[PDB]
Amino acid sequence: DPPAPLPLVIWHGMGDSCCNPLSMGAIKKMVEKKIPGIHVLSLEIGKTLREDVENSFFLNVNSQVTTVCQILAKDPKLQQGYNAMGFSQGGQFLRAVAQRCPSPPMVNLISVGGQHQGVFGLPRCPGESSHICDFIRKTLNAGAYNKAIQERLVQAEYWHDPIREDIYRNHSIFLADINQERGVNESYKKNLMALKKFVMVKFLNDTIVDPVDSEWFGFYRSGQAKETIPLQESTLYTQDRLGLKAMDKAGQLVFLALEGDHLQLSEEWFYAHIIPFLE
Ligand SMILES: *[C@H]1O[C@H](CO)[C@@H](O[C@@H]2O[C@H](CO)[C@@H](O)[C@H](O)[C@H]2NC(C)=O)[C@H](O)[C@H]1NC(C)=O
Ligand SMILES: *[C@H]1O[C@H](CO)[C@@H](O)[C@H](O)[C@H]1NC(C)=O
Ligand SMILES: *[C@H]1O[C@H](CO)[C@@H](O)[C@H](O)[C@H]1NC(C)=O
Repeated sequence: DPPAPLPLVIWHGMGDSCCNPLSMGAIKKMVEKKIPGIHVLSLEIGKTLREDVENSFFLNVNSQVTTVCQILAKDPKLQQGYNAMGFSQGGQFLRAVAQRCPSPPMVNLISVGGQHQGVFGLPRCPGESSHICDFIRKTLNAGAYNKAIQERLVQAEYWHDPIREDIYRNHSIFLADINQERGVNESYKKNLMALKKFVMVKFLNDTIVDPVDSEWFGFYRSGQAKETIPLQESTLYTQDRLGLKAMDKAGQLVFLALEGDHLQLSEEWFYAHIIPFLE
């Protein structure tokens, strides 16, 4: 029957598209090889690869989501449930879909290098040993939350300032929302717990995502930008505002980690660790 082959929904990262033979096109190919007959839907946000790639930089994420929710709803092969896999920012995005639109029901969710607590630093510009790097990021929180900037810059929508965190909570239009920052969204929690498995992949030697901990839902300790604490030690988990504590107890959260920089993995590893979560 069609059950066994649960469809897979893919969402590419920043700067990439749905159908590039080298990256997303190659993933879709591998999956199909090991799981004969599987329906794979690789999201394309926009009518052209042209606007797909740019919308990943310049299109309101809250809009991208409702739009994706609409696509999934008109695909008949997904009404009995589907699995989902997001690369880089696509991780948080698919997570947003899970909390915002429970129908069709997402089943397992694989986050490949996603930033679930956002970011606070620029790619390969560690603020520990550079006045410039540290300067810049700290001199952006001053604007990243302007309504005009938030509604036009995708990256700004998941920029998370640990220092002046009060402004991040009250002004971020995406991350703050799906992370229950303003107030606990009851459906959000119920919808996230409805997932069966939430796999979080983390690239140990990552130099693009600052902090790397964000890949496992961790982040810098409040008030500063030097040290970081894990998910288990954050209030989001302490008060279980999202249901991650209940999921963790029930074995719904899986944490994988490997060596390499951002989105750097081999076929071997993929076939070994990810394939099992799709079939
Ligand atoms: C590549 O980098 C990663 C992370 O930067 C290394 O993994 C661990 O990183 C932590 C923190 O830097 C160290 O305390 C551990 O000792 C590292 N693991 C081990 C076993 O050494 C990883 O080791 C680095 N290896 C490569 C590919 O250069
Ligand atoms: C954000 O909104 C809250 C609402 O309770 C308000 O108390 C707080 O002062 C605001 N934070 C800032 C500094 O924007
Ligand atoms: C989730 O929380 C409740 C539903 O139980 C509702 O007040 C809130 O608007 C929901 N969030 C959204 C916008 O889906």
